[PDB]
Amino acid sequence: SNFGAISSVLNDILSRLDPPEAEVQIDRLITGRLQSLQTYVTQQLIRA
Amino acid sequence: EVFNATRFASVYAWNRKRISNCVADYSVLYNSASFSTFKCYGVSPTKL
Amino acid sequence: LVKNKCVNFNFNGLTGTGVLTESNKKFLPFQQFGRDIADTTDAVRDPQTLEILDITPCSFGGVSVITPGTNTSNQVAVLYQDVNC
Ligand SMILES: *[C@@H]1O[C@H](CO)[C@@H](O)[C@H](O)[C@H]1NC(C)=O
Ligand SMILES: *[C@@H]1O[C@H](CO)[C@@H](O)[C@H](O)[C@H]1NC(C)=O
Ligand SMILES: *[C@@H]1O[C@H](CO)[C@@H](O)[C@H](O)[C@H]1NC(C)=O
Ligand SMILES: *[C@@H]1O[C@H](CO)[C@@H](O)[C@H](O)[C@H]1NC(C)=O
Repeated sequence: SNFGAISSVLNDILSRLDPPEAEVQIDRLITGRLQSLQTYVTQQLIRA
Repeated sequence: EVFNATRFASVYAWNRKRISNCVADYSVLYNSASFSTFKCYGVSPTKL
Repeated sequence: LVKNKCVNFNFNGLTGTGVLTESNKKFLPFQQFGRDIADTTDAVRDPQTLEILDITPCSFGGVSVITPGTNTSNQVAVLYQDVNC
């Protein structure tokens, strides 16, 4: 998924932007992936 | 041959030029202070 | 070129790391990229000698500690999860 960033690959975006400018885009990916992981953890907790 | 042209066409008859199959040194573009406005959209200047 | 070792590399502007090996699958004379389900590049066409190479990440590993309790004796044992000794 893209989650609203310019690219979905961390290395590609990290290799094409100034780090002060890049710090505003990694946060979206981090938030999206964390929110994705939490749901799976909760579902496994219920199934057990 | 683009930045040193003698005469520039009108804004309603702008001309486009194609660049391919060569090597580029963009340093001279961002090293000289002659330019007044120099903006990069989507990429960093140095990383070019 | 150098193979058979986990190395850092970049191809035509794309960066990456891992071990690169020769490929057996047949690549079309115009394609350049090989992608998996997770959208990660794994097949690269060399732009100088025109060969196909496959990238694989090197060993992950996993470390666990078996202990009988420091209250009795200060000794431990180590367990590697997937390392093939
Ligand atoms: C035109 O070319 C000369 C040398 O080729 C260079 O010194 C000058 O900066 C160029 N003009 C520009 C980039 O506007
Ligand atoms: C260098 O260019 C020549 C083409 O004349 C060819 O050998 C190859 O495409 C390139 N690389 C090497 C290692 O020679
Ligand atoms: C430590 O081990 C000894 C030996 O069994 C035991 O008597 C003791 O309760 C343990 N804990 C402490 C705090 O000494
Ligand atoms: C583990 O290592 C042994 C000894 O080299 C080898 O025979 C065996 O095939 C290996 N197994 C795996 C799963 O790598």
